[PDB]
Amino acid sequence: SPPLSIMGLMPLTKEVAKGSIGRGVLPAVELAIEQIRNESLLRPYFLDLRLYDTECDNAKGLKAFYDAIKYGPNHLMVFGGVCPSVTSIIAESLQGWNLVQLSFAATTPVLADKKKYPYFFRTVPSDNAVNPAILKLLKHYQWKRVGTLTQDVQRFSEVRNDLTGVLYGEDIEISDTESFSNDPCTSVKKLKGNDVRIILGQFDQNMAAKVFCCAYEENMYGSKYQWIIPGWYEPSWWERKNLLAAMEGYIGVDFEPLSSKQIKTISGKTPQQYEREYNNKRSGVGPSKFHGYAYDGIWVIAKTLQRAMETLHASIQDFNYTDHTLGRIILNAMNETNFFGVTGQVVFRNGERMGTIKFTQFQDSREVKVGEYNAVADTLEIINDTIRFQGSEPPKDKTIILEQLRKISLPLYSILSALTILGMIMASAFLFFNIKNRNQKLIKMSSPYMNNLIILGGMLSYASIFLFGLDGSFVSEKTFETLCTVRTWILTVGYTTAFGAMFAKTWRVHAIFKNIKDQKLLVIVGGMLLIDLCILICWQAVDPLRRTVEKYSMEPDISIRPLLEHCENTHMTIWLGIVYAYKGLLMLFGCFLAWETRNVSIPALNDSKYIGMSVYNVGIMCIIGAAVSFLTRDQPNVQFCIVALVIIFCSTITLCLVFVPKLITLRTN
Amino acid sequence: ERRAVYIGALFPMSGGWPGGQACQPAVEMALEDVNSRRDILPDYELKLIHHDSKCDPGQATKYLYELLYNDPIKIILMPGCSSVSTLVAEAARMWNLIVLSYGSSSPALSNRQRFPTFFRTHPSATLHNPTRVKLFEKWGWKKIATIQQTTEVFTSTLDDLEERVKEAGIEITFRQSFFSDPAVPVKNLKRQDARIIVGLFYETEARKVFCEVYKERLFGKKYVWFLIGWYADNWFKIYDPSINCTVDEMTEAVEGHITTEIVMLNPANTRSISNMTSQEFVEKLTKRLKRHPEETGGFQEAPLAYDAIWALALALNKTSRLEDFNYNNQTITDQIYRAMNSSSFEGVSGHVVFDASGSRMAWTLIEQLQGGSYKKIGYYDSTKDDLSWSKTDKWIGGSPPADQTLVIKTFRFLSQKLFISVSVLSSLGIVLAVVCLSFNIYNSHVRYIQNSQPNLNNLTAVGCSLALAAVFPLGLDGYHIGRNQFPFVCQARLWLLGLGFSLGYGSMFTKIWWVHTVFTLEPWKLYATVGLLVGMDVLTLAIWQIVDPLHRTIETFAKEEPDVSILPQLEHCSSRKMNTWLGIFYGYKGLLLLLGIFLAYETKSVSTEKINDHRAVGMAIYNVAVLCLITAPVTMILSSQQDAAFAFASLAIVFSSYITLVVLFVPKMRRLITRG
Ligand SMILES: *[C@@H]1O[C@H](CO)[C@@H](O)[C@H](O[C@@H]2O[C@H](CO)[C@@H](O)[C@H](O)[C@H]2NC(C)=O)[C@H]1NC(C)=O
Ligand SMILES: *[C@@H]1O[C@H](CO)[C@@H](O[C@@H]2O[C@H](CO)[C@@H](O)[C@H](O)[C@H]2NC(C)=O)[C@H](O)[C@H]1NC(C)=O
Ligand SMILES: C[C@H](NC[C@H](O)CP(=O)(O)Cc1ccccc1)c1ccc(Cl)c(Cl)c1
Ligand SMILES: *[C@@H]1O[C@H](CO)[C@@H](O)[C@H](O)[C@H]1NC(C)=O
Ligand SMILES: *[C@@H]1O[C@H](CO)[C@@H](O)[C@H](O)[C@H]1NC(C)=O
Ligand SMILES: [Mg+2]
Repeated sequence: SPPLSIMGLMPLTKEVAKGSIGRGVLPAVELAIEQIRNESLLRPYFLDLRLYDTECDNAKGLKAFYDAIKYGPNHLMVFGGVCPSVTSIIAESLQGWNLVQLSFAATTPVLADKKKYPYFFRTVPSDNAVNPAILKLLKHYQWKRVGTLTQDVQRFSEVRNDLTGVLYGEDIEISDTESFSNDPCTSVKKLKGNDVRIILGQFDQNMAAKVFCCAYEENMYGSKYQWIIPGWYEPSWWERKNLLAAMEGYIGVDFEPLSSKQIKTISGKTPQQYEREYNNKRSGVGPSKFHGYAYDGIWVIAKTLQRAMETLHASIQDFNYTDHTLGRIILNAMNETNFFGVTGQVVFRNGERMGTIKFTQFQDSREVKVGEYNAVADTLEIINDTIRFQGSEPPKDKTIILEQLRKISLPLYSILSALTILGMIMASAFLFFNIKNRNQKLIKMSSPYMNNLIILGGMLSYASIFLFGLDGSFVSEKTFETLCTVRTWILTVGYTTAFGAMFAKTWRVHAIFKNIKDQKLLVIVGGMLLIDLCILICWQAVDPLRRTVEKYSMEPDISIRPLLEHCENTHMTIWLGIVYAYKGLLMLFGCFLAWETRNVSIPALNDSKYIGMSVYNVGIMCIIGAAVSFLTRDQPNVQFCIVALVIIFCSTITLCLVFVPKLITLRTN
Repeated sequence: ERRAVYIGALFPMSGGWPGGQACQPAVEMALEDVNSRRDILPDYELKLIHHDSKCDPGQATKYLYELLYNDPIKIILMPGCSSVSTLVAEAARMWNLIVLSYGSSSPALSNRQRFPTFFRTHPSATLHNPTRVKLFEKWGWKKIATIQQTTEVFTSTLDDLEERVKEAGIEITFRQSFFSDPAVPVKNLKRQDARIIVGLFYETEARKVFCEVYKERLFGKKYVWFLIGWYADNWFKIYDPSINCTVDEMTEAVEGHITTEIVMLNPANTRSISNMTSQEFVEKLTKRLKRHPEETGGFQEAPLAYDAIWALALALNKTSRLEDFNYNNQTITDQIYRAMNSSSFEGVSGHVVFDASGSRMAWTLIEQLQGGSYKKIGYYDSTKDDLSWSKTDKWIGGSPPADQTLVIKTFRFLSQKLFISVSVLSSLGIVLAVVCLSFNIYNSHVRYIQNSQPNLNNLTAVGCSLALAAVFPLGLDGYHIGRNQFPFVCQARLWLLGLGFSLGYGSMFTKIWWVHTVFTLEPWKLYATVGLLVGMDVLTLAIWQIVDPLHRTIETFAKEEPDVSILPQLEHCSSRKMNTWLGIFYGYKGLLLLLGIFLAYETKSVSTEKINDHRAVGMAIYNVAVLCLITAPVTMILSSQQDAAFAFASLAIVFSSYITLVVLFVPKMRRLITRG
């Protein structure tokens, strides 16, 4: 019968390393042709396939094409082309000879430019079909942040530049982007610094091991990091321990060589029957993962040739290459094909095919399949009980921030507030005892009111300790901003009055020793009080102290950043220095007089020695307190307790040393 | 009869470079002129078969089939463009052919592992870079920046430029690319303040990027732009409906921009092999066109088509043998390769010689824009490192700028007159001190002086004298010292002042101390009290100088302006953590200085023997304390200034010394002189 001829271009030799792709698919073509012939679908005509080698060389490829055009018979189509350097040359020279091409192994995106390559169709999906799957893997698991690593080659840039274009409508946002050529570890470090947990890699076999090693060296792996990389590598490419620990947990992506679904296809078989037929047809020839596409190519070419032969009869053996109408007919016939095949259902959205992508995961020995994403339906399917994580929750692209206050714990605040009452009760008792004996000779000899002033000062100082503690969520936020002022006022007055009296008495003594009475002491104490009153008024009226918050720590699974509050103002160094200097100078002056007058004295005043001891004690106590304050401001709990102890001892030993003898003297006499 | 010889050619007539409108007639004329003469090829005629290609590789392979498998048999193939020459040069290896292209300017065709039978006349685009760097060197530039539209030619060009510039002690800074968005890449130049710029792109990219420039104000006197020259004059006075700027706004943005170029026509009027002059050739082929030579295409490239078909005949004459050429044998082609590899002669374009990679070398030309018109500046021949300037360049600032603003460091000093008077007063002070010491030591046997401690007074005088002397090294800095003899001054200052102050105050305090004590006086005890304080002071000073010495410390404050920036640097003779030492030494002295005043305010009226001058000592102690107290904080707070921190510390010492030495020593003279 009259034959219909077809051209074939593929490597066949053994020196070329890609000859395997031309030897591991011919059995499928033989099977398909045998079936087409037996079924008798082209009644008068039959097919006749012709083989031509290229060696995957630009020159060695053109010469074969040309020789075929000259010697060989009148061809009608071109079938094949695995190497991208020669097929990209041949695909542009078809509008002149009026031919059509069908490639099943070229996965380059350039061939999608339908301005230069209008007569090019293929089945195998391109490498720019992985991103619409990565997208719906991100959405499903609620991820937003990403880190992309690009290698400096056009193969990978051709998709790195297509990824950024599909995320426009979506909400994902590119956080970082690092590129490298030979040294990936600098980029790995620049990424680990940005604190990212999502990585989208694009690199070849070796650079994978390189980046894994340098990431382990950078500690960029664990239950808080996710890996995404290609998955078309060869098994056992790792051909140490540490490396395998940084690799596990990565997801690879490829295209599905052969569907698993069981359904009746157009050849009256099923994907599981054809697999056995093929594995039994080839004995020595090794396996290639492209046969499912050749088998479908044969059937699509037959179907379209028939559908075109139909329209031709209503108007094929002498087709000189100057036939434009026939070429247009065949082209418009190929755009209307849809059926079911071992690989799935075949459709053509502007040459490019709409097929199925598949994910895979590595679990300590090899990659295992997980999910299949079907492009023509936009539906993602996952299987459970096979995917796993390092943690029990889907990691996220962020870190949790916590704000602990460090406030007091109140195991001892109550204890101290209670101990503060002993002093108050003792002071009340002593004041009453002194008020009761206001007529005896002992109470009449010593100063009448100076002791009362001292006791009042002590009680006022005692209140200050109560005011110190309230902080760290004890009171409303609007209260802390109003307690510092009253606190400092109270403490100032309390320290002022008592020491004013304890100093005026020694002054009167020293003056009498060298050369009304009760009035001059009150006057000088009032003046000392006036100084501090004016100072405090000026401050409270100019710039009060406001509550400021400080954050300083990093305690790591959410990170916690603690916060604290400080009642300060900007200009604190001058204020503090002046106040401290003024009080220290007064204390030293008072202390010197007492030492000078240790033995000498004036009659009608029996409390000279004891008041001197009190002055010494108060001076040392205040010095220690002030020193401790500057040293332990970070730790708030210990400072509070030590300051409270200091205040208690200072304000209690004084009274216990002044009144006690005057009391036991009456108790005994 | 003459045995014929055919060749094949592909001429473009439409596309991105229609260079066949004017390169076909030239080669036809060459063929007829070389066939007329009977001195080159006697019995071998030449003929040509030409096809069209439109400068796209889709038609080219179809026509190459139509031209390589149908008789007759061809020998030499001539492709025009750079997108259909690559193809044929890759493919011809299997047919054993030679290719000679007259219009391809791509640096990738210079390889010899893929293209082993390729020759051309149009030089490459890697021939501007030697000129560029030999010109940078001439004007001392070491920091460059560049931007490039996206394409293979420009990428390879910039790569070669980087390789050539990274081998003569120069460094590159920035490389920004684009396709049609020149906004952000030109805006990101000001962010780095780049001034020397080389720009590689087509005309429209220019008319756009330059409006962007004018908007961003990237031009002036500190900006130099390098460009490429084949743009047509008047390329900025043309309407641009896709542009907002105007003509006069842009004509001020492209002022004074260099531009190189390659020259194809012999600028001289010397004759050549064919006995022809450039003027006798231009008009000769202009009498053979349809449109005008300003509206046609590929006119300035014809000389390279003429000067090529002559090389072929020259190298084919030697071989003389050709009627039997099959596409399989590879000996005839090797002979022709050896013949073409040894070419040297003169043509309408000059001396043509092929380098190792097929290409040829030529002279290049330089220009510059001077008022809406280009004005030549010089030529260059990269074969003999030659050059030919003209002394016609121009600059706005009478000279060309440099890569970056240089910073000059300045040093501040004192007035140089406030020091002389203050260093003079010290001499008077020391004279008074010596006079008083002499007056007190002369009389040494009277009871009036035996009562009041003479030794203590003398010690006070010695201390004051040392303090007065210590003032000299305090102002000596800069004009009167270098970087080597600097540390010798600080030690002087310290060891003089910290000695004199204490050596005086020791007596001036211990006297009142023992007085007030007895007021609540063996001579031996008094010496121990004084010696103790000085002994303590030396300990602190020695421990400071041992475990913490002072060498130097510069201070760099704000950089004032004058294209030169000046940053002034100070010079503090300091150390590490001096605040603590100064605080210690100031407090430990303020204690005594504030205690003695009270002690004196106490023993105001007490009377004793050998304690007569106690009131005078009290007055002296009153003045010293106030002066020292005021001066120390002020000096500490004014460490930045240089004049104030000298007055407030040089007056407060001479005043104290004088008021001290003219109080407890004046009455002695006023009395012993009036009473003999
Ligand atoms: C090629 O086949 C595709 C897939 O069916 C088809 O989209 C192209 O045109 C379809 O043509 C229809 C008219 O025949 C039109 O109604 C439809 O809108 C259009 N497809 C889309 C997505 O718009 C076909 N082109 C041809 C046959 O020239
Ligand atoms: C090259 O051309 C020049 C001038 O075009 C020739 O010299 C002219 O030669 C002709 C010969 O017919 C003489 O009659 C004229 O007198 C010459 N003119 C001048 C100005 O010298 C020269 O002979 C040519 N050389 C060749 C043909 O080899
Ligand atoms: C001097 C140079 N010679 C021309 C190359 O020979 C053509 P090319 O293929 O090497 C690069 C190319 C250039 C333009 C358009 C398509 C391609 C030249 C370049 C541009 C122009 Cl506009 C002109 Cl007039 C001349
Ligand atoms: C051509 O070759 C012949 C013989 O070798 C020689 O005499 C003649 O000079 C050559 N022509 C040229 C132009 O060199
Ligand atoms: C011819 O070319 C070869 C390399 O292609 C070179 O070694 C040789 O020097 C060339 N001949 C001459 C005369 O330069
Ligand atoms: Mg020009």
